[PDB]
Amino acid sequence: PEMKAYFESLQREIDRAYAIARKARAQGKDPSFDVEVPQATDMAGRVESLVGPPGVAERIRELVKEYGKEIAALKVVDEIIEGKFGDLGSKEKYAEQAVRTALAILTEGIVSAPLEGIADVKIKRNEWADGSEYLALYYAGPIRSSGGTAQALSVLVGDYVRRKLGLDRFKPSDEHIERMVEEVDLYHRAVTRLQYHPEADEVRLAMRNIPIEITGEETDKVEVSHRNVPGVETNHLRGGAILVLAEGVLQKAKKLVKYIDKMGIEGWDWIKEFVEAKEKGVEKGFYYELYEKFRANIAPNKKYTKEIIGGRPLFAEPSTNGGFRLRYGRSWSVNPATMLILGCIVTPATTVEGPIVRLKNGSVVRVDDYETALKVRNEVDEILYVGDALVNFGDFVENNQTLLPANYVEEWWVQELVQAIKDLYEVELQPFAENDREAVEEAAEYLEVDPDFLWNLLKDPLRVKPDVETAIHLSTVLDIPFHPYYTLYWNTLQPEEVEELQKALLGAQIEWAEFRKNRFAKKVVLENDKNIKRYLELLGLPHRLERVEKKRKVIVVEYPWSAALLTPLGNLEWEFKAKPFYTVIDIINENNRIKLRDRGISWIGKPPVQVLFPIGLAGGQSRDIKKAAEEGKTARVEIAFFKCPKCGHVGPEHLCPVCGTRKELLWHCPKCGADYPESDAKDFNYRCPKCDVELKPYAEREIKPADLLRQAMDNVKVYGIDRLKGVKGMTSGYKMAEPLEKGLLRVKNDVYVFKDGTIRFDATDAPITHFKPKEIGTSVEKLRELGYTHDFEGKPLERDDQILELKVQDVILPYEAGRYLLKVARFIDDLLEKFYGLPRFYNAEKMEDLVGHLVIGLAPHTSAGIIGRIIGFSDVLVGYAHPYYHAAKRRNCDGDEDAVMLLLDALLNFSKYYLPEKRGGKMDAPLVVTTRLDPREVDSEVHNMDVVRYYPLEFYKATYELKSPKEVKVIERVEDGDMEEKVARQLALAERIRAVDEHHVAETIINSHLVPDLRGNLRSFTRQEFRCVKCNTKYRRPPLTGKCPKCGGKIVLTVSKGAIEKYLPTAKMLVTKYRVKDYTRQRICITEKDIKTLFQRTLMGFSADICEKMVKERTGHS
Amino acid sequence: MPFEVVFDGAKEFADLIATASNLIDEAAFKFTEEGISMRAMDPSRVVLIDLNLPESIFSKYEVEEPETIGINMDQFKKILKRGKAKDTLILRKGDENFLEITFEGTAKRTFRLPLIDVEELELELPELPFTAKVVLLGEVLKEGIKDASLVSDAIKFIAKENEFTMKAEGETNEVEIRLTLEDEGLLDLEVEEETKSAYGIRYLSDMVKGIGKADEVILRFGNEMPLQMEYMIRDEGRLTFLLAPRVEE
Ligand SMILES: [Zn+2]
Ligand SMILES: [Zn+2]
Ligand SMILES: [Zn+2]
Repeated sequence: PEMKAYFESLQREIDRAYAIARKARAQGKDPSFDVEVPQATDMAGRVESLVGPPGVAERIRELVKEYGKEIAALKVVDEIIEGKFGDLGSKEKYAEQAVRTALAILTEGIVSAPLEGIADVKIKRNEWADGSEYLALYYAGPIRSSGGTAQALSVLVGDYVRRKLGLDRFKPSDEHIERMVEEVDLYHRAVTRLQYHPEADEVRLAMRNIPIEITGEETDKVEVSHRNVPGVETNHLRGGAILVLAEGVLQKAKKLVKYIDKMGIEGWDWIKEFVEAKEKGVEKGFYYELYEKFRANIAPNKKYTKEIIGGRPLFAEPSTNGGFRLRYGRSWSVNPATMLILGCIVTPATTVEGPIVRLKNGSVVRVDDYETALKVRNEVDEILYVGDALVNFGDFVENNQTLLPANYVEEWWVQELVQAIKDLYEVELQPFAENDREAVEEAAEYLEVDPDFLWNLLKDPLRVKPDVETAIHLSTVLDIPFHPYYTLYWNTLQPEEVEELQKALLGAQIEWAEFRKNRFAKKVVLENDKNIKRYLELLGLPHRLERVEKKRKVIVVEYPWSAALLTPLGNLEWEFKAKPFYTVIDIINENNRIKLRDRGISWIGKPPVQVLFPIGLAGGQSRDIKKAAEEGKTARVEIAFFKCPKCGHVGPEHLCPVCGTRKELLWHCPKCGADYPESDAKDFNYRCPKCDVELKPYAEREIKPADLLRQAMDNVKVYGIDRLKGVKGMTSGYKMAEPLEKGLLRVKNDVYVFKDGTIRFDATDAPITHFKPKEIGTSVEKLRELGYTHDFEGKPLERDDQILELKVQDVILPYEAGRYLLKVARFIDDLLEKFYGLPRFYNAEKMEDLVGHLVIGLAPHTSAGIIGRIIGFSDVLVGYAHPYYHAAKRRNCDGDEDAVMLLLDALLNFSKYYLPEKRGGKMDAPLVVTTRLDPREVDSEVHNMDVVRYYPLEFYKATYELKSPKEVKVIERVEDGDMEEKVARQLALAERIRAVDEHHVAETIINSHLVPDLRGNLRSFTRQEFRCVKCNTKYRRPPLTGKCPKCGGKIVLTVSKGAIEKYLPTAKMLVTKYRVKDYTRQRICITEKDIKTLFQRTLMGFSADICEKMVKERTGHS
Repeated sequence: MPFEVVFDGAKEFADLIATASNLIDEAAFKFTEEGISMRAMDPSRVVLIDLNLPESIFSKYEVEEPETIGINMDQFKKILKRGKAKDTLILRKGDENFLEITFEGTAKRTFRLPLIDVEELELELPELPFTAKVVLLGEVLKEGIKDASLVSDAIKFIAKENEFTMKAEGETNEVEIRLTLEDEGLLDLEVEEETKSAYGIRYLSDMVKGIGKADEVILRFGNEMPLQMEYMIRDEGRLTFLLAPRVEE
């Protein structure tokens, strides 16, 4: 009832915003009478947002919940084809509504393919092959932001369409297949470098196996050789046909068989054979065997190949697996202590621990918090340990992904503890929570520990960790392994360094201590002259260097690191020996009283638009409207005007400036030269009686802003304006003008607008699980006022430092959105106070005052925006989201950044008439808002409570059998940059240089930027573009003319000699700083080319000149 | 590695840092028990810098173990920019890789700066006779270079037995600077045979900008041999520069 009452409060707020939107919208100052944007209750309302039909929502709620969207979609297709929603017309209309509607049902309205992806649906005939009919899908421009899965699924729908209508399969001829292959190659070589490059045989056969044909209009202006192809309308490059064909089916072939097998459609054995074609790939320790199984796996080697081809080639260490520590979580978290110091989305978090860092003076200290990094950041030499990361179990990774073995965490160790005392001392101890005083009391009696320490240990094992003597005291009795926190990564180097290492420790000054029969050393005093401490550095052991005692290097390992260091060696009792097929920990655990577990066996990882006023080039160079209205420049563009029947005012204004009556639209007949008001146009059904043409609303004519801008400043009574600019051309369908007063307030409110008429701010969010008020900086009284009553533990929300869960409609935006959207709220308030005459609704003066209001989040290629509520502010430029607020289905379409707008802003500024007709970006328009997101109060409301660090044993014990993340049964058995990035490359590259031990191998990372400089200097070198001073857009021919014949100015040439000379010393100093081969010719050929083009004999090669030094080596060797 | 050295005066060394910063951009002063030295070349291949400062220049000189540190010319140049010669320059380096520059003058200014890891390749310079060694003042070089660099960009050095001349030509503006032993700007001449060579005065401009007025300047060069110019500091230190001759017209 809490979340239900909160939903009721949200509904009341939306009702109030609708009341204000109707009292202000009723004035007629907007191109609408009522609220255009509706609200959606569930997915049924979101499906109807795209194409409808208006009334299928009942069948969606009654069939999707019962039979599933796979069967319910087919049922809806059957209802449309059989004519249950109304007589549409020809079979192309029923097939079109079935594909768009069914596509909207299967994708749950997440994609905008029925809206901006699919242009048309036309049934054609295969007259050139047999004469049978087939289905042809016409795709529009924006298709890449729709995802490759659904693009394939649509075709499957066609397989049903022709199954229900009675069409036939499409027969690609030889010319069609070769033309499509030519489009894949040309589209792949120049336009966009795809991931998987298809082969002619599989495009030929697979394309032959596709039932219906898919094509589209001209997307990329790329001419083809195969021209005038029968059955093809255009002779250009169709990006939609390639992305749906290659990246749609071939990329998702390992899931498309699951959709086909899930729906129950027969005739897709070719994709099944295609999946099958992808399957053409005593003295032995256990840990060594687990490593053999880890190496035998194809997932880490293939992903390591993709990261090694997709980045720095042959620079990472092959022995130490670089990346974050694999920390599983329930369906990313990175310590921000290493973000500013040095793919996927880097989610910031301050709950997990931090890695260890080597200082410049020789010591090694760990950095757990961000403050230490701010202190020791000035002496960081390299970053051995990257950090931690939580990987969700439902991590959607297809194409046969294996589940790598889980690291030995401190939580599973607690489970090992409660099962050890449960199996040995029969004490019942429930880990991951606080127990009663009796069980903890007797456990503290048997284990001889502190009950409070056991409370804080069971409470938080990561924060509270035992020392070394209690761990040794509890390992030699319960027969449990050593503590993971004080466990070094012994499986990081050959055992020879260990065998020599213990011998180096035999002669070291080691003092021993005895505590409860525990013989553990206190400190070790050893010299680095006998053996290198590189293995010790690889173990991550904090030590201290000292050279003031006239000795070279006397490093000392003090407590508790000394005892944790000599514990695996068995206190130097048993001698370690290098054995074949036996690792170090295997030989240690072979003869030792304390067991060990391998912890680290896994490592992972504009536009400046202010008003919709088409000004064109009349604004000068920056399209300034104020300059055109001031000077008197006219704009001969295509615009529409309105007409006032009562008064007689004609203008782009909505309300008559002179009179007090509302004016209507004007319709101009294109053929004739007459204007018809909206009242007269609707009487003749928008048809001119004389000319039998459609009356277009807009027409090309002149525009005088001197007389238009003045008529708008007196309305809202404003005079302080700085600069206002419009657009070059209206991209909407109707091309309707925007009231200028809105811009008159935007220029003084310091806000910007887009083509959709809404102020949408682009931001970046992340899914979270739980947090504390301390990390967000929110008081208990504030959270109580937000509506929070109790936590997930049932206790009332009284403790500040307490783990609290997050609700659905809660967002935490950064300071930029608070101040900006705060200025947007002031724009709405100012818009209501003088332009609409209604009282203010936001009444927000500070950033924190914005808490409590409602926002709307819109995603690319989405027709619905999820209403949210601001609850706080974060220092980081990115925001925070919720998995219920941001579902997992919308994340798979490569959508991270979202557009944030205000509720009342869209309710009072959005208009449907501003929809584009041919073009379109990543999102079209906030057509439907969604607010009801009840997360199964009876079903999932309980499942969501137990998500706070739910780490079972079946996963840690069952992960050694090389399972897959897709095998959810293991869990269900228990559940039932040129500035920052450039310097980042300069520092990380040097770290890689320090990592490879001055052994550089040829690579292409900076060369990836050096090749365009080479082809740009050589290309523009022979161009020599002549541009005079007066004329800029008038280029002169490459031959020399002496002077510009048009203007009396000297001609200026661009041979690209002085602009590229700035990026050359950037990498030239780095390349010059090392002697490497196969690259000297590219480095010295261009600079010597500049020398030969422009035209100091150096006494010798002291500037790192590999020319004289190298040739001298070869000559003297000969 | 830790060491401390106290040199009296700040401006005299600031002239060396000024000349070095105007002639090199990245250098790492190597520290030896004999003194502070630095053998490097400008990264644009214009001059060759060789600083030799014995321990006799320094008042206090305390070394534990010889080692090499890198010093930025810009930052260290800005430190001794307004540094008065009446102060007490103090260089201290302890266990950590920090540099402590304490000034004991009108106001004790204990400074601290990190020391970057310069990868300077220690390169030496070979030995061969030049047969043209002259001893001239510094001010005569100042007025002789700053006036001829405006009329031309290359200057020609010619030295004969008891004769010295530096003539530079151009389009319509010629110049020459002829000095002998009986003049008042030329101290000594050790010319044995006829010597003539051409160099770029544009390098000589910034090369001589940091010279003094009474400092004895010794030049060693040859016909096809490079240019060498060395001068002493407090009668003990030696600063030698060597630049490659111009192979152009
Ligand atoms: Zn009117
Ligand atoms: Zn007409
Ligand atoms: Zn011209």
